[PDB]
Amino acid sequence: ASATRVIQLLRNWASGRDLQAKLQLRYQEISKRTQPPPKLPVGPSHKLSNNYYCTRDGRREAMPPSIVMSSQKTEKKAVTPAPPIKRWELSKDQPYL
Amino acid sequence: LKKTTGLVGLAVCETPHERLKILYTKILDVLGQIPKNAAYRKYTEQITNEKLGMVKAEPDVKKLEEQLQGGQIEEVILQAENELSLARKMLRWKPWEPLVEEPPANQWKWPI
Amino acid sequence: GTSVKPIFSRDMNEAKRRVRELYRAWYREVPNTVHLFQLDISVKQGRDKVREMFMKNAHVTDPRVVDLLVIKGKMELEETINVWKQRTHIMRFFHETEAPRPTDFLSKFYVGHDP
Amino acid sequence: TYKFVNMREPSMDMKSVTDRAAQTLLWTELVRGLGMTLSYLFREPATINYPFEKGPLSPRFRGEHALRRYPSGEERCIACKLCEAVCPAQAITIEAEPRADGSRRTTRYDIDMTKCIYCGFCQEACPVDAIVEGPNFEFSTETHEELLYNKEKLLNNGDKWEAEIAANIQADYLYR
Amino acid sequence: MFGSDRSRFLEGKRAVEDKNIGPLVKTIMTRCIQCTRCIRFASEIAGVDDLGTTGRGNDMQVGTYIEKMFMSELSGNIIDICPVGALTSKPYAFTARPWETRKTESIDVMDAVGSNIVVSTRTGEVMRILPRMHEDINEEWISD
Amino acid sequence: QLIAVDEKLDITTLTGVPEEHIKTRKVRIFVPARNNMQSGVNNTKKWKMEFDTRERWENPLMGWSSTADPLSNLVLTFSTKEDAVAFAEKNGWSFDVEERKVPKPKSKSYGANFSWNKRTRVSTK
Amino acid sequence: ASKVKQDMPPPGGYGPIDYKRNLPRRGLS
Amino acid sequence: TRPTIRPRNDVVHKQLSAFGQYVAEILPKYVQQVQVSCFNELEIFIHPDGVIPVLTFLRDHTNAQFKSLADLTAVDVPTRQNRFEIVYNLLSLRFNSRIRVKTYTDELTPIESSVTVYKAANWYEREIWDMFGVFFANHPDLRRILTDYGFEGHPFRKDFPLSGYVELRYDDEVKRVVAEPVELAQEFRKFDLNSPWEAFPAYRQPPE
Amino acid sequence: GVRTSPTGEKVTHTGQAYDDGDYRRVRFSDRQKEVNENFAIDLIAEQPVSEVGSRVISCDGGGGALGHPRVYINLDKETKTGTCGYCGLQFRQPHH
Amino acid sequence: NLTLNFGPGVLRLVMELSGEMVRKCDPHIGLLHRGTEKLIEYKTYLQALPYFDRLDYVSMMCNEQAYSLAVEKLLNIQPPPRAQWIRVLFGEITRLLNHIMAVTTHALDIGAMTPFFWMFEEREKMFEFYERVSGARMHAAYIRPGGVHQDLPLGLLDDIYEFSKNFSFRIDELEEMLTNNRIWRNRTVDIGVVTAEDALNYGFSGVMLRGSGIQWDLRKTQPYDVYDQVEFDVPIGSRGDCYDRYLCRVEEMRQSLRIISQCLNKMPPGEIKVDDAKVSPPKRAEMKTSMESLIHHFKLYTEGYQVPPGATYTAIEAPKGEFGVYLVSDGSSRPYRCKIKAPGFAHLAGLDKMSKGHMLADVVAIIGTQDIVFGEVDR
Ligand code: SF4
Ligand code: SF4
Ligand code: SF4
Ligand code: SF4
Ligand SMILES: [Mg+2]
Ligand SMILES: [Zn+2]
Repeated sequence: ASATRVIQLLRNWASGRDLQAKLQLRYQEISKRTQPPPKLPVGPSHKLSNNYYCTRDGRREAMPPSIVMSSQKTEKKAVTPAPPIKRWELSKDQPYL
Repeated sequence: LKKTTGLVGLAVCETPHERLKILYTKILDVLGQIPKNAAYRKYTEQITNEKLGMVKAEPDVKKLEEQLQGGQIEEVILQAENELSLARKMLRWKPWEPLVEEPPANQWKWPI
Repeated sequence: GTSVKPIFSRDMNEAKRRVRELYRAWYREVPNTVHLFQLDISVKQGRDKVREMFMKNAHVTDPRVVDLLVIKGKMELEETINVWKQRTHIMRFFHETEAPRPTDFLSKFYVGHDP
Repeated sequence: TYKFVNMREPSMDMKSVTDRAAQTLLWTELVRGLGMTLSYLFREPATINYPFEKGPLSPRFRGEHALRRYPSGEERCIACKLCEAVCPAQAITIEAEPRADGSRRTTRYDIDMTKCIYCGFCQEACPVDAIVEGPNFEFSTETHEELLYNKEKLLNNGDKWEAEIAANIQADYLYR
Repeated sequence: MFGSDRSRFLEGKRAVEDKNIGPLVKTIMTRCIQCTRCIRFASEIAGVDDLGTTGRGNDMQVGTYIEKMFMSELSGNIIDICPVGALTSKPYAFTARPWETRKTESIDVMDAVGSNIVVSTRTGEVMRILPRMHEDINEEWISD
Repeated sequence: QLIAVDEKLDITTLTGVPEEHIKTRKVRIFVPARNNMQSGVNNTKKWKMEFDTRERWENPLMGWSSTADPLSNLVLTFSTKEDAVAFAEKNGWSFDVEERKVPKPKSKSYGANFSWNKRTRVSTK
Repeated sequence: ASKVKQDMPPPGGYGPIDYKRNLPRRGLS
Repeated sequence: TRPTIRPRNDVVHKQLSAFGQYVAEILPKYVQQVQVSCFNELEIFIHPDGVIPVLTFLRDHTNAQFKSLADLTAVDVPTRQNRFEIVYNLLSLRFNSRIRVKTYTDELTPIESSVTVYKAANWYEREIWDMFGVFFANHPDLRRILTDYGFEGHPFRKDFPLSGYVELRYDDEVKRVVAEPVELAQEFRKFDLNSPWEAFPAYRQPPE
Repeated sequence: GVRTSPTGEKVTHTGQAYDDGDYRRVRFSDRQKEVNENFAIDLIAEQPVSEVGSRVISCDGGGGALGHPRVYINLDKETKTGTCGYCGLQFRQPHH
Repeated sequence: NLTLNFGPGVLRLVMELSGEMVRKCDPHIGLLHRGTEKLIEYKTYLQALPYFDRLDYVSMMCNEQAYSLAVEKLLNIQPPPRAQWIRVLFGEITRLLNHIMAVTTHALDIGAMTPFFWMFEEREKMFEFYERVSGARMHAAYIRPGGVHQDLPLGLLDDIYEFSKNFSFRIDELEEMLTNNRIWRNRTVDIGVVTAEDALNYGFSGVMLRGSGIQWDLRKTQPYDVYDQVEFDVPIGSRGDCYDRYLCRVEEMRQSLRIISQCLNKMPPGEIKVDDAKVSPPKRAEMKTSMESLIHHFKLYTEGYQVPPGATYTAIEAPKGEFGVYLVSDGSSRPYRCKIKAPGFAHLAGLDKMSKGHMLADVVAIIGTQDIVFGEVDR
């Protein structure tokens, strides 16, 4: 920014940080508003052969939900919907604030 | 002894082994009144017997917490209380009986 | 057969009793509402409107429908007690701003294609 | 992994207790906040001088609609009614009939600017780049009626903005 | 529903000149898929042998081979049977889209046959008339 | 525990529909006819219930189409005729029901085109 | 012919981004 | 299965099927059906009288303990004799799982309120009563939550018109906001987007 | 080619103009009627007819991806000139 | 014990006061009920997508992501990896916008009002990123059920990096003005305390859970896009008061910066929408040169894509908590039912419990810490 040295020192002392190191106003370091043309590569199903649609069509692979225990129609260990979650680790980067 | 278990409103339980044993014994006693053929009785008896056998064979707390796969033993006592209350409610309800009635012809038919 | 689960009333007598209690409550509340909302109507007009709205549903012969209507009326009365509505909500019952639609054949023939 | 935000136990020795008492009695943190505000006072404000300075935009900006036309001068719209069918707010009304020379052209093309949500579906469903969402945004109105655009108004908008509309389309059409 | 979603056809397409068969059926033969459905309808249902296939191979065309108007009391039905936009309704051209229109099932009264019809309207205005299936009265066709 | 009452169902007074939109409307229960421009038959499987058409006029400003009745755009889908009829009776709407029309079986033979003596001989193919 | 050109990070990636809380002590007993 | 097709997980499917069988074994009095979707989502269809028991089980059993009630909603299917379908979505944090419980009801049959089981259901239940007209018995306070005061009808039913029956404006003769029969300057254009030539043979229905 | 109504208004390119008896004309008093001066039909009628020496000619409206979908036009009929469906430009084989 | 109606985001609140304490507090909603769930049934899936931006207008791309995930699950398709990374990068950016809004609005309601401007400058910069990619500052409609609508402009990643390397100082200044302030602490500490069991039973989600000591986060337990491929920490409270939730939101802002850095560093090449022209529209050049592409573009933009019949419940970790959609499809191109679960509904339901035995001025603080936006509450 266009600030005098004395004002800069005053701001740095009052805030406690180096303001000019990380300013909040954008300057010439931003990218230009005019850019070269892009190319945008095609996807994976742009082959000229071995690309029949019946082999890569997700919608028709959907099926009606499977039915277990329809009312109209041994140890036997007890089960759970899923294994119990494992305990989280204590973030060995900054465990406490 | 640890302090501030971390969950707000959950107090630290001193001597959790005795509380767990008492709760499991009461759960088994309540389950004893359910008919034998009921699946609830056998499943809950198996679970409670496994938990009691694991809690009686480990004097430590941290190792017991790791073995129980529930963690934070106080909430394990809380779940034991919840299971006891559910067992009493279930003895009241008697859900081992056959189905109340079949649904209408196309009640669960989708689409339309 | 045709067995159904009740709501509040087992037969028509209990539903009639609940209708009577709801009517008592509305009749008692009409003057308080008129004074509090600063309506331009009189207490006689409000009581007549309550009577008309009650008699609008006089052909219902199903206890479940009757006590569901009673539940709705109780909810609306509770809405009126706590001044949750405003003057406009109360006055929407009178249609003072809508033109009076005719009834005879000739007038309906003249105005438009509406049967 | 997880962190604790409020699991710090304050020290109970004499020095820390005295420091906390001094903070309580002399308001050190209040002075620190005052100093932060004062430091923020002495830096350049972020205000721009509207309307002489305008905020930055991009070629993809959606603004007031317009109807373009071919370099020969014929309107691009062919009354395919795709934009009308894709409009989420049903803000587009189209009526068409064969022209004098048999060309497929519209007789009515209305956009209700008070119903439009400026989602850009119309300009991306168009197969001939006829309807575009222009870059103008300063088109406020004193009455409700003038916000109900018809074909003449949209064609006038296209003729008025065609320069920068075509510039933006040229700049952005490789991403579409 | 049954085809693919992309094309590997890297050559140039063909184009055939349009035919003129009267002021009822607008003809754009570049869209023809050569299913020979209109030919069969004209030969059997209408009893008129005006339509036919001239040429061989890829450049085989459907038409009359001469400047002739396909005129019959059942001429318009070839619009409905034609699966593509090769044969379309000339008075209805460029007027509406199928999803816009509302369908009302009604009865035709121009003759004593009483063929069932579907009036296709749009914003309180009749757009077109279509035949409606009834195996005992008009099958699936209506008169011009 | 069970009332076991014997009466027809009627929820007319609970739906909140205005009285002029109950005793004046005339619903239609029908299987929609196949669109003659297409050979697909997937749109003629379920029953449709729809209300009668009412007045539409041109807007004095901008020429749009205006409708004074709320039920004009309403359409309902039912699996069978009985369900739609039951719904119409329960809501207290007078209904007109039309039996579903299915194309009759037709015998088609390739051999007939090249007939020795019958008139089914094709002039060209 | 022309080569693929879209938005990608520069070779070697971007520089470190600071996110930790930085609350210093001015300093006085 | 190329990268354009969503990958399929079989372990979660097996676990959900096993737990569905386990639940249906424990409560044979109420559960009428159990289903597992192709994208690993377990749903349980039960009798209306089993709302309070089954939910309580799923909240309190040591093996289920579905503690959280994520959502509670209703679905209107007018072609059914039992018009409304009530859906409960439960999340179990201990086992990191989700379950769905489905129930049926009609206009006049009440459904026991589950405020005692889950407190979060409270407002949800009101919402249902506001939008569909399903009455919940033993509710702490059941009233409209979303519609205007005095609103007649339940908007989310399939037979309710999209634009409603009345519209609001301001009248200067009475100097207040009044309600009139609805009249639209432009009518909502209805589009027949549905097409013939069915797309999914796997869901084809018998021709009865 | 903007014409003038017998009353005095300008006629739109769609031929719309309120007649003498229409009350809606009052909406234009103390205001103006928005009319586009450039008529598409007149602007396209003055384009020269392109002369190509091929039976089938391709048109995409100019600009490639910025035009209309590419179509093919047959020029066998020597009576008239092939017209593009989208753009409206005309093509013709070199007669004589 | 007098009753008073705080009448007309915008909210109506009927409460009984016994002197200074609050006895009962009943919130009346419906003032922003427009009937989104009914209007959705009359639109195709693409036409119904923009409603979710209006749902929670402080966090828009998150709602777009939730709806897109639900439709993808119903369709049995998956987006390309680059689309998922863009979704994740944008989701993190949106989270920052939501947390800035919530914290600054809470402080302004308390009375600070300076960090509001300080951080709305950064919010304006974020709007630009939203604007550059989709042409809209707020209602973007960028994320589609096939991926994203368009690829990034060639100068977007550099600008995002330049902006995101100076945000830590903004967060530090906010903490300097708020975290250690004795007035702020007295306003927030031990206010609206909720226990873990009550928070679980009352249907709370997000910070309201994490503030009470519950270790739950949908991005960690049930990752959806590329989350299982990014490392970040989950702040956990210890008291359940407003101060703990404020600290959790600040730490979530910092972790969002961390995830943004990771996403910028690990951007893959490729396409941005699924290469299935029966679901995602083809490119304009393909549409204008290929017949199948033109047919598919026509059918997708007129009728839409048919979703196989079925019902799903898809939930994501939106900045306000668990945001879910229950979508029921009958096999057509229009959804049969779209129920929306917003955490604000349950939070405002539990407001009455959380404001027991508190002053009148404490209700404003509790409402602010609930992070309530009535668009999602009323729907
Ligand atoms: S921007 Fe969207 S709402 Fe506006 S006219 Fe275009 S499609 Fe319709
Ligand atoms: S999509 Fe384009 S060409 Fe088609 S009607 Fe709309 S503006 Fe005209
Ligand atoms: S019916 Fe149509 S597509 Fe078939 S041959 Fe005749 S013109 Fe061609
Ligand atoms: S609508 Fe059908 S006939 Fe017409 S151009 Fe498209 S594919 Fe060909
Ligand atoms: Mg045809
Ligand atoms: Zn052209």
